[PDB]
Amino acid sequence: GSSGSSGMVNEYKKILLLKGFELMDDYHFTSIKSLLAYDLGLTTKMQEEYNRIKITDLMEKKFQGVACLDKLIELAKDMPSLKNLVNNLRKEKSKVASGPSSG
Repeated sequence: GSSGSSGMVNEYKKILLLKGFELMDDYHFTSIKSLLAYDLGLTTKMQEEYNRIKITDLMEKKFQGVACLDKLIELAKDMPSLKNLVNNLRKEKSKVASGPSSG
């Protein structure tokens, strides 16, 4: 064999989908998709054609590193409805950093 176990597939991307678009309502799904359309180059047609996972893959490809998370939070900052996405995303980024909590 070559390896016993591996799971290095951009952990930041996982949180971006699981805790980013998966918990996004239409109220923001249309806003984030519109604002991001200017960057990724999406449109009114692609916005409906593309899927949640599709936009996520584009966010990571266009923004590598923690930037993919900050970008999503920066756009969903002033959103009382997206209090969990911002808290989870921000908290998730901190967990990755060196700092064993609970003790």
